[PDB]
Amino acid sequence: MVLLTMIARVADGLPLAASMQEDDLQQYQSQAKQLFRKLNEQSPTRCTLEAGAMTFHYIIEQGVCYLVLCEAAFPKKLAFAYLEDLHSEFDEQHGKKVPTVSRPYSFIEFDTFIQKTKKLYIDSRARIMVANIEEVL
Amino acid sequence: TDIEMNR
Amino acid sequence: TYLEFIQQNEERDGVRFSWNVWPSSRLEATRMVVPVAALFTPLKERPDLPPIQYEPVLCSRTTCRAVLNPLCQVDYRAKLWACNFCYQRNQFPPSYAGISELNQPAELLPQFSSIEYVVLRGPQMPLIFLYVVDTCMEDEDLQALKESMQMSLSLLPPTALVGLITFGRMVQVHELGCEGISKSYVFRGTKDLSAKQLQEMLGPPPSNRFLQPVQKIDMNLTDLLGELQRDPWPVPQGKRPLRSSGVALSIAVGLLECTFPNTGARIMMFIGGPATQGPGMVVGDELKTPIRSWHDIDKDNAKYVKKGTKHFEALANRAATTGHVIDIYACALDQTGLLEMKCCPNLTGGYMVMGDSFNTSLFKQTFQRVFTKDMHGQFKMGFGGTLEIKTSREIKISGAIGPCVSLNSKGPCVSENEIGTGGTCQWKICGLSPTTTLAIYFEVVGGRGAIQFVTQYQHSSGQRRIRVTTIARNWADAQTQIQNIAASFDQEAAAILMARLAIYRAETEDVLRWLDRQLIRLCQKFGEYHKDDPSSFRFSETFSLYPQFMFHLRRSSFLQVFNNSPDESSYYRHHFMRQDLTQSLIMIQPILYAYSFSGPPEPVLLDSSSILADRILLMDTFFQILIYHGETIAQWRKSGYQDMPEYENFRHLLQAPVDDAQEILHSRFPMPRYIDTEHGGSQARFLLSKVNDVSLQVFMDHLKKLAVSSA
Amino acid sequence: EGLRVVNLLQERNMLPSTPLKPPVPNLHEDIQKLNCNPELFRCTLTSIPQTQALLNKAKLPLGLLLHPFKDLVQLPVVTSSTIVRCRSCRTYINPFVSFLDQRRWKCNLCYRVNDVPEEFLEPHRRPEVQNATIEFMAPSEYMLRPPQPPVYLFVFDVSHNAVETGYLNSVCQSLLDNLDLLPGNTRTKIGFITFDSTIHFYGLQESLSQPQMLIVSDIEDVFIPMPENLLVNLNESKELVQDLLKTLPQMFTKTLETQSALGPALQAAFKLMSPTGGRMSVFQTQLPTLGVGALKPREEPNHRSSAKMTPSTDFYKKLALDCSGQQVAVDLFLLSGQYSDLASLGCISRYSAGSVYYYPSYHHQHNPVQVQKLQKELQRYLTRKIGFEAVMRIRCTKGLSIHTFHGNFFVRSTDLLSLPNVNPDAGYAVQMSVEESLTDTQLVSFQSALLYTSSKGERRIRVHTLCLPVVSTLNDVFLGADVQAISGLLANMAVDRSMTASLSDARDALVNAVIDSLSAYRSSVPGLMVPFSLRLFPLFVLALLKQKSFQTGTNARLDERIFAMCQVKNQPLVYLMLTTHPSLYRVDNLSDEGALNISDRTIPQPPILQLSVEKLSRDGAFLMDAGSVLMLWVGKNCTQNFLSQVLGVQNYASIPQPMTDLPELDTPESARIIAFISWLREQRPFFPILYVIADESPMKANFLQNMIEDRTESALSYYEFLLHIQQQVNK
Ligand SMILES: [Zn+2]
Ligand SMILES: [Zn+2]
Repeated sequence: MVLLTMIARVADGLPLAASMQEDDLQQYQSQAKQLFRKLNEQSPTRCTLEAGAMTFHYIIEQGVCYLVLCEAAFPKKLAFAYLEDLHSEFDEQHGKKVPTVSRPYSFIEFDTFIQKTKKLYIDSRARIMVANIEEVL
Repeated sequence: TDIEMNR
Repeated sequence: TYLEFIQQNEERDGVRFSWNVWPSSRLEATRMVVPVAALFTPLKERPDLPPIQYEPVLCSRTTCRAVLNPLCQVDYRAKLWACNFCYQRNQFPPSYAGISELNQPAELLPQFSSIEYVVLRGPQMPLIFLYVVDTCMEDEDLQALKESMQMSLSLLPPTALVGLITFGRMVQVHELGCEGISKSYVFRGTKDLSAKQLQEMLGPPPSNRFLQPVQKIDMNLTDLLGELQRDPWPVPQGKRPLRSSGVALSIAVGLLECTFPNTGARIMMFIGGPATQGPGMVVGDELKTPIRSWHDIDKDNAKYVKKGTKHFEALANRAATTGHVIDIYACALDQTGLLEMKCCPNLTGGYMVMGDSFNTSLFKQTFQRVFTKDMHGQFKMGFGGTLEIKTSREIKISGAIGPCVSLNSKGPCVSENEIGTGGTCQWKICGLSPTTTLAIYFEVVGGRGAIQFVTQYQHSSGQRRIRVTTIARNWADAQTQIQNIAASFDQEAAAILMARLAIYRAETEDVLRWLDRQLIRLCQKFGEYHKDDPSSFRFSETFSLYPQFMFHLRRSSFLQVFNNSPDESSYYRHHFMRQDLTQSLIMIQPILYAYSFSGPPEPVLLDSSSILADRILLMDTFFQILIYHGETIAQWRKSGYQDMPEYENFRHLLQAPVDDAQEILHSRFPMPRYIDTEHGGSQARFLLSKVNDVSLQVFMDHLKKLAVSSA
Repeated sequence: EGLRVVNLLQERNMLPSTPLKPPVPNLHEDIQKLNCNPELFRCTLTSIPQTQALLNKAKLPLGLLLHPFKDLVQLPVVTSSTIVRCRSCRTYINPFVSFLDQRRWKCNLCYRVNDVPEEFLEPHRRPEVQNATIEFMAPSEYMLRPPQPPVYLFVFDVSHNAVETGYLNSVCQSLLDNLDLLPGNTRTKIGFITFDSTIHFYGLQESLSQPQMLIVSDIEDVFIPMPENLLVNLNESKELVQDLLKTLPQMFTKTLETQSALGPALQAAFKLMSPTGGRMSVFQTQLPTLGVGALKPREEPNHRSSAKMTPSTDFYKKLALDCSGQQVAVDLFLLSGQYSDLASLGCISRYSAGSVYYYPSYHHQHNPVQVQKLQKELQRYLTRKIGFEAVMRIRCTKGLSIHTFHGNFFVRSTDLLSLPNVNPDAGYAVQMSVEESLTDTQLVSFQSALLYTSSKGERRIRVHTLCLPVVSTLNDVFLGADVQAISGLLANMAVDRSMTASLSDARDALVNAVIDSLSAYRSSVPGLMVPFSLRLFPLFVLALLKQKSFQTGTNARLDERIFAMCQVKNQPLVYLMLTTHPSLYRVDNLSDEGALNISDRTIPQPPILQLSVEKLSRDGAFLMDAGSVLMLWVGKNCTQNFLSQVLGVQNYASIPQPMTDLPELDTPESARIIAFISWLREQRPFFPILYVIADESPMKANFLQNMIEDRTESALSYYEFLLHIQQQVNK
């Protein structure tokens, strides 16, 4: 029930936007990047992977993948609500330019919304499919 | 494996 | 009349003894079934007695030093007086030179047994109020709490100093009115601090950057309280918030301890949940696990209780020694940790308020009553009370029970058998009101025995005052000893003093077994009966209600802790160890009034038999006011002959109990929880559980059998 | 030109009247023309010795000086769908590669041949090979994490003394004035921390009436007091931060705090940034004396104490290494009027790729000079470009090896220079040696690469490549010697010799380099003879020996010396030279042989004068360009024309004591002088303050400490130095 959010273009796995705060990231970051590579026009549009103490929750819309990591104990119900929120915002904001960019993180500035939206889900005072990530990878 | 290398 | 006597004496001297005639022989004193005790109310209110602005006039004898009183033998011709305690002859102070028979000192008249003096010589110290606010709660509960505190601030005196500490995960000591910025000192609520530490870490009328006069800070403080926001720290799923209750409180005590030691100060802590990050920790942040219940405590399944308890007990002793009062105001659905913190308000004369939410009339109203004033717009609270008792040589003190602490003093008045807080002649009472009622246990080691209660304290006005009460009771006539004594029994007072002891041994652990052996020992010594014949037993009108009082007390929520939460039990006992006689009685045996067309409201036995269908009941469980509607009357309410102008009669009946419930539902400090129920209602349980081994009938029969048998 | 030998004992006027220019490598025409700009990358020996033996014989240090992130006019930015790099040594496809199979390229660093991908197509016409300096857009695998946002954390000391200096006002004033100019997009985060005996955090929430000063007093157990509003979003909280900047100055006026807990404060600063990294600006005014990091006072030397430097504690070094690992760089601002042990404090900047700024005896009323200087240094500081979470590497052709690095940074595994922050004003140096004879090759190359995150969240790689010829003759090595570059590289070396041994040793090693090189020269050819390229070698070294960094007999104080060494270690070659040997011009009589080409401006070009008091004149006015400042000395018997037409005064007597700058009068003389000064200032991006204050009796004539050619009670004169060198050269 913590953080790690990445938004990437499905086709090439091109990173579009992310957000992380520590005070490790290294491992789960690679796996996440692994997933993006693997994901394609045939992959499931909504999925939840099991990676031990952690649990990935992603959704795919308009050739873009919205990923999020967190402690398994975290509500899978909330995880996807969080992604949908991000999607609509992103799609509405950059949905049409997404397929033309070529630089990584061309939307780093989406950083802001991601984090303001993030707190609205990591604090009880505000209120598919499953597979062990290990497999896919 | 340092960063600015790639090998 | 023995009754008019008991009454007039409680009114004049705010005292009520278990016996008004005392054993004059070592043989009868030791065979006293119920100890010679008194329910003492040091600051009871009355007919506007005239305050004495001249020094009290003490006896001249190092050890004695009793205050001149009506019992003293005076001699207007030789300007001399004899102390009735040590017999020492005394010369009058120069200001007493004009002394005369036709205009003599007030303290000598019998109307002025119980009198108050004022000492003026040192500049008065301003009162000190320190708010210690929890911020780990819902917005509506917090907003309510802020409005409650902003109100209390407008009621304070201009010269009073104020301080603010807020907490959640961290602890913030606010430096008041630092202009344009508003700063505070943050401390981890994860480790404790002494006072010497705090002091070093933090740096005409006195004050601090942390404790400023109201008149000069009220607006800034009123604004800060208004902007207070919930603990910034987020609370993860299935988690409790991290609340550093124990450290916040230790920081409040420390702050005052190193700034204004030995002076009236009020540490008012507002809680919205249990301490989850000790010192003082009461539970863990895993919602999965529940807060200890009494069952949990008995099956050794409460790892925090003892350790947390120890933490607030040290704090309680720290503050009580310095002369500071600690109030705990807890509101929340789940428990708060009152069981572990109780000593703080208990040792000091602090208040303990418990509710569901700060956003309720229950809490709001109870909170402002705290600042209730008298005919002079002055708070009904005293600080730093020092109680000292003078007794005839034939009398000794076993101990006291109630809000107070021993000053561990030694003298020939101290008895060997120590009860409650005893083995002393002086007790501190950091906080007191016109209601505080102590229990003093004595032991007997012409006639007339004497006792003088000397109480010195800081008045709300800031004045130093000395209340003095000198009572006297007849030594039992040897040629009738037991008969004279049995006539002087105050069954009510004895019930409460005995009840006081049982609760004391329980909260300091069978107790019911002791209560019974004495009830039985009382029946055999003062009752009437033919041995081995139950139907023969009877009690004078002087003792007949004692067994019944005993019945209700042994089934009461004070000794039958289960079916109640540990916090609720601590709350109940709290108020029962401070209350005066009459209130105490009601707590133990709730009163019950009935209302029906056939006659005006009338009291009725607390028996199931009293529950009729065409009758409305009013039950007063000191803590709660409950109105019950018999089955019949519930329908008439349901099929409401509401707007039937025809039944103006049915309207008077329905509101009769309601009106009566308004009145009392105010004068009472801890505002009682109001309950409007009826036959069928789920809340009727409270009534059904107070009413009725089992029943009084059976209880009594077993008592008579045991009474007429072996002694 | 000239391959001529010179006799330093007879000329004695070697110094040219025009600015010195960096040597031109002896390379073919087509190659030299693509070579990297010399203001950016450069070598001590433009002619690389073929063997370590040859190098040793010449007794000259072999190394490179660089200014990698220097502001440029035009920068070629390739957005290549792929970075072309040798598959072995990973060198960047550069202009000095050997194109053969026109579909295969020979790496000029490890010789391996690579394949030019069907994306690089006339592949030789590609930008990557037509430019020695170029910036690439880094693909996803050139970043360990999403581009960090720009994060600025200002940590101010607020002690009684700090308050008395009154610097907080200007700092805050400059910040307000430049809030909108701070590099960065909407992601920019800004924060603030003050401290005395305690650490003062400042929360900023739009919901609250005013900023919260959250104070932690537990000095041995620091911690962040809040999680959300300490590092706020500048864009969204602009207003909120502006009030604070207007509030802070007025906050400590009556303070009685005397002790400063810089250690704990910095540790707190560290924890607050640890999560994102960024730039921490620290303003300290006195010796730290509270908490961890505490430093003992030291007694200042004097002109009497001998040459009998290093940090008294490692706390600040350890802390920097930690900042570095979290992509945190620390810039130090010391405005102390008393010893503060900068020798220990500096460490917080050296190892975190920060930089230290020193304002001796700074005072808002008393020291007008330090006040304007800080202002202009903050102006540049706050508005220059910045790169985040960066690393740099210098690659050199096989055979050549770098063995020592100089400058503020942290060396990971050899040549993985860690640079939490990278600024456009930092300079670096490197020392190499020939590990493998260059017999095979005739040309060697050097390539440095700067990998960083821009203020706009973009990973970039700026690359520079330098190509040089190889020679196997002592004579050829001397012909290519870059006298200034050697001066610079020797200073860095000398500084370390100081820390590593003593100031004496450092001073000897310096004199030995001149002696040994010239001696070696002579044993390979009556008076002191040297090749043309080294005619200024003894001059610049002497200059180096009289600088506040190495001078001895002077009355210089500890912090000043160390600050001077800090500059040698972090400053680009040119500023090192302007400082050690300031350019001196006569200016009360400028004319027209100048750059009167600049459309409507003339701009006199007065000749450069040698740093001797013999070149002065009590009838004139002399300006000295020392890079960071410009001092205008006026003669006692100066002409009336210059007094009223230039200074605006009627007589020498009334030339205002401290004079912070020249007035702009409606006079041709003023226009000529203002023109010259303004041109000098345009030749750099760090506005140098000027002050005429150098009167013949302002007791501020510290204009003279620069006439490095004259003799002092405790220093040889230029001529004596030559005499001493010659005595050794042919002993
Ligand atoms: Zn006496
Ligand atoms: Zn190569």
